[PDB]
Amino acid sequence: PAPNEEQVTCLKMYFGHSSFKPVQWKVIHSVLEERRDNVAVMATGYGKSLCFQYPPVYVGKIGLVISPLISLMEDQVLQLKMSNIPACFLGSAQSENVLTDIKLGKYRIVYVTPEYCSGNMGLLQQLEADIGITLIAVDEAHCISGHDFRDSFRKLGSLKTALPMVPIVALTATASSSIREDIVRCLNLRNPQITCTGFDRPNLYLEVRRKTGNILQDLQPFLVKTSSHWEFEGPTIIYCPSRKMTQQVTGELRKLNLSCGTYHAGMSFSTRKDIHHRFVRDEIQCVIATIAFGMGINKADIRQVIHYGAPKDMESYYQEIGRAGRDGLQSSCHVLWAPADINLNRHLRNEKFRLYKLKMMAKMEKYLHSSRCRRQIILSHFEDKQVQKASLGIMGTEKCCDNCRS
Ligand SMILES: Nc1ncnc2c1ncn2[C@@H]1O[C@H](COP(=O)(O)OP(=O)(O)OP(O)(O)=S)[C@@H](O)[C@H]1O
Ligand SMILES: Fc1ccc(Cn2cnc3ccccc32)cc1
Ligand SMILES: [Mg+2]
Ligand SMILES: [Zn+2]
Repeated sequence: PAPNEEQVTCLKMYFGHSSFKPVQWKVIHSVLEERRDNVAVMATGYGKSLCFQYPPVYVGKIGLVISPLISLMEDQVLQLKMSNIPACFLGSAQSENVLTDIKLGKYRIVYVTPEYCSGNMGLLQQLEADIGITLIAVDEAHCISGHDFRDSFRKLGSLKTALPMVPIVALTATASSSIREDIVRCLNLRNPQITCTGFDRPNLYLEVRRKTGNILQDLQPFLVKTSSHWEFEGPTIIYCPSRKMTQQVTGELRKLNLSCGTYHAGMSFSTRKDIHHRFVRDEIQCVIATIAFGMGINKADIRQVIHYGAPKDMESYYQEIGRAGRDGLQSSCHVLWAPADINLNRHLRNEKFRLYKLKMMAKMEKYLHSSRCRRQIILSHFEDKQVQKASLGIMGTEKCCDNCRS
């Protein structure tokens, strides 16, 4: 099947896009016409959000979005309103006036937490009967299972029973052929369409280097002197394994009067939002951050990602380097590591998760020591069968990785 004129005019008018990506249309058609439950594993930057934002905008109904990343949900609600798409966050602290506007059908996309959703199942059935619920989205779906687990998700299996004619579309960036199964069981999904995309980001050069023991010695090669001032080549994210390491790296970089901000769960949500927004507005050139639950760094032109210390697992590496080069322009992702890092990772839920993570960590140590193409290694772990001409054209060249360089 193919999109009709009204479909393409809606996508361009409200989202600014000329065409639907292949798996984006496989999910949208399935929800819009077949009303079927969906599981979609798409690459970092592909555009999973359109799969849940577009269908309610086209039919003029309501979409229920469940997402853990509070800060970027606030960015998306503000983003939707700016694109003339009425959207809001529905919670217990929301006004009576905004809640009556939802009951009237004046809001296309409504964002809720798992707790609110379970505690207000009667409102959901009232919205379904009176207005109609196009779909119920579970963003970062790999959490109900896996390299990350959240038990708040478990109380969402009661949604299918209450709303059997409403499709649940669970979207994620990291989920293997076994991960998508336990999501179907915990959500009680009925014969869902299981879709996968290619996993390459060909505009991301890859390099692995050994740590010298001195922070400024390790990071100085990434810095350029512009007038008489030291700075990065462009917007940069430095990922650190601990909140303490984030503080030490920021401390050393501030001796060079570098424009940067730190980002960790030790800071309040308010201080975090400020740093993220200063990074997006290009007021800060570098963010030194830790990968911890509920956090995210969304920017379209990140030119460098530095992992200061060995990454946790292959899912962590993929999910973290995918923040670079969303504009399609040349970017770099460097790992600075030491064997002491991997031993620390060995110590820091279910036994299946532990075995899966330990397998990806042994793969991680192999990846770091390896003399083969970094790009060839990464795509084999996810058994990627959509490794296209664009990827093959970059492999074996200077722009691919450090091991492809002469
Ligand atoms: N059909 C499309 N045509 C062109 N650009 C698109 C299309 N769909 C999505 N995009 C763009 O792709 C980018 C995707 O950004 P995000 O929505 O953050 O991606 P994502 O896959 O949800 O990744 P994260 O890492 O989870 S935030 C945005 O610039 C979108 O506007
Ligand atoms: F380096 C790696 C690259 C991919 C995976 C497997 N994987 C993880 N998340 C995925 C999302 C979509 C498709 C596959 C995926 C493992 C290691
Ligand atoms: Mg997403
Ligand atoms: Zn290579």
